[PDB]
Amino acid sequence: FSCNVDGGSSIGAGTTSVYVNLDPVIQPGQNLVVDLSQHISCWNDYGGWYDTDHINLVQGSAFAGSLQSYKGSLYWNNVTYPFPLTTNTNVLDIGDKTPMPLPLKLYITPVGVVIKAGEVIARIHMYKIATLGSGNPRNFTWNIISNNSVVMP
Ligand SMILES: CC(=O)N[C@H]1[C@H](Oc2ccccc2-c2cccc(C(=O)O)c2)O[C@H](CO)[C@H](O)[C@@H]1O
Repeated sequence: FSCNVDGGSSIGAGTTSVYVNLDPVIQPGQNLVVDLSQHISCWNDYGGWYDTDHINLVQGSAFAGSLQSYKGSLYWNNVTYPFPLTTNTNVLDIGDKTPMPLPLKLYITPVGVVIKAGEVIARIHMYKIATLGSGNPRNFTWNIISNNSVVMP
């Protein structure tokens, strides 16, 4: 099982930065939408649904400290959860070689410069396990980072 960000190099595990464009100006209590399907894609390294991969997002995934007061929601594979995640999400199953954009969207409600360019706004923990043998479990963390400043007069 592997993933990439913006069509980049393969990722087997670990923490990866995910840069996203945010609305440069928002008024309280305006809502920000972050479509991560436009950045993160994953695939089965064998294909043919031989050793199918099973992916879910993990309890504890949340906004990044400085934004710990923010309210939000996390859409994942046909279900919309409250964010930060208080439970593990449903399982998405991957068995094709062709990259699958993650069906993943983050809805943010903030509670001058609100968010800094280069600032981690959220950390999404993703868990993988396959079908054959032990399934070779692996952990991914997607550090969502803003490409631009977000202000709020
Ligand atoms: C061990 C291991 O991950 N098995 C995976 C297997 O991983 C690979 C298969 C072929 C080439 C490379 C990898 C690969 C990718 C990333 C990390 C590692 C690693 O060493 O941990 C291996 O892929 C299968 C279907 O995708 C299952 O996920 C199975 O559990």
